[PDB]
Amino acid sequence: GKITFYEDRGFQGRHYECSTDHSNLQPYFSRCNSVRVDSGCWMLYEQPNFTGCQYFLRRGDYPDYQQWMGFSDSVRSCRLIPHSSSHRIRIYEREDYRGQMVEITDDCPHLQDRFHFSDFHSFHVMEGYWVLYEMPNYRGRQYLLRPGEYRRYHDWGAMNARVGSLRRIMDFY
Repeated sequence: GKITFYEDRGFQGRHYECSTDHSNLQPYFSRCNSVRVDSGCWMLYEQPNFTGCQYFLRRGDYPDYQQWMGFSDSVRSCRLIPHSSSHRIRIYEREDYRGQMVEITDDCPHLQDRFHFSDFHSFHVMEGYWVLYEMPNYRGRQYLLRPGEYRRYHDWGAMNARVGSLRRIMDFY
């Protein structure tokens, strides 16, 4: 997989070509205003060691940080997300998996409208990587969900319990 980050918008300035996970990109550029995803699915992180804001990037050219819904021009770590052949997630109503629950294998642009209940506080990712969004239609803050368990919002890096949409990381093309 390959990605290149540029310090200036419109693919200008100092840049860095990258093919792997990086817990700290500060040594190669101090800001990111544009990116070129040649191949792969990447999760950009605002701070080192995969913390702060998260941004999902699929192959394409991103002229401005706003094209990847960035809150700023900060990108300090990154993950090359693995290809998954299937996707399955269990959504619980209460934290710690308590309460009502639904199971899904498709994308959900609007969670609280689609199911028989509208409080979602814990997740159990069975297969695949997903992007949880704060607002319907894949808008707002983003949180990478990898296979595994998330009992409270604190587990998926969220500073808050807001969720409105969900999508399977798959591929752009």
